[PDB]
Amino acid sequence: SGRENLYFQGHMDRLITLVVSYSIAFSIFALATMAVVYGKWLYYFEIDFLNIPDLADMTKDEIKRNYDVLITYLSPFYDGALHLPTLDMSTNGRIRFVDVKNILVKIQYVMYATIMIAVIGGIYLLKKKNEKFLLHGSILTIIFPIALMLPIAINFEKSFVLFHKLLFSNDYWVFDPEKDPIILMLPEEFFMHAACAILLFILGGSILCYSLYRYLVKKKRMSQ
Ligand SMILES: CCCCCCCC/C=C\CCCCCCCC(=O)OC[C@H](O)CO
Ligand SMILES: CCCCCCCC/C=C\CCCCCCCC(=O)OC[C@H](O)CO
Ligand SMILES: CCCCCCCC/C=C\CCCCCCCC(=O)OC[C@H](O)CO
Ligand SMILES: CCCCCCCC/C=C\CCCCCCCC(=O)OC[C@H](O)CO
Repeated sequence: SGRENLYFQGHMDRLITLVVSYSIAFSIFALATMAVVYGKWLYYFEIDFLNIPDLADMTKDEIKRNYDVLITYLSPFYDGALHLPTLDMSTNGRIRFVDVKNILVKIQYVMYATIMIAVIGGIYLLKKKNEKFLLHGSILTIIFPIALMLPIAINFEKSFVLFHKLLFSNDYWVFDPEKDPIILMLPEEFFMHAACAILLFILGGSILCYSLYRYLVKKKRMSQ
């Protein structure tokens, strides 16, 4: 009965490596996203770099406290509404930031799931002297954030319509600086730089996981 019982098991660890490697890819993507979204140093740098005080007709102290309040609001543990210290906000502006908050709690929710599956299924594979999930995952974390960008290559303007309508509850509403002046201290350059910082953290994440794959496999070879 052994023949038929390892044809099954070999295809099992092959699948488990797949689920674990994809779980590591998303876990690193979500961790990097959370580090940049809730990190303050990048935006604090953009204040002087992009001259946000003159962009928004605000002082630096006002920009930072309004930003600090926004990031506190986007945490999944703050149940209160968004109250900017010195800025007005329209009904559609509050709707937009609840949309932004909702994807973050969605990403974190799935992140906690993938982290557990990656570490639980990962030690099951390490107990079996199998390390390729640290290698398969390593390349998969580089490939995950970019597979989300693939629709851009088919149609640039059109597939940004798809992202916008999957995330946001108001199709047609745009930020009016008179009614939602926080838009003037969130320039487009900050969001692109933030996306680059996410991939930077993702790239660094795959390196350490690849380094772990090679640390494990060299010890495994120096044993046999
Ligand atoms: C040695 C094996 C490691 C096992 C032990 C560590 C396992 C956790 C793994 C990564 C850290 C993830 C921590 C959870 C990140 C919280 C998500 C988050 O930061 O959101 C909260 C808030 O919005 C922002 O301040
Ligand atoms: C997209 C790449 C990921 C970037 C990582 C995020 C880092 C930003 C930090 C906190 C969120 C700030 C609140 C988000 C503000 C959204 C404003 C908006 O809705 O877009 C502008 C609108 O299209 C014009 O009218
Ligand atoms: C290498 C790229 C890595 C991909 C990383 C993508 C992560 C997206 C997931 C959550 C973002 C949550 C915050 C959503 C903020 C979007 C607001 C926005 O994009 O508006 C900017 C606009 O272009 C000017 O105003
Ligand atoms: C079992 C597989 C082990 C694989 C080993 C690779 C682990 C990758 C760890 C970090 C890279 C992601 C970069 C994210 C930078 C730190 C993320 C973080 O934990 O901070 C969250 C933030 O502080 C919330 O407020």
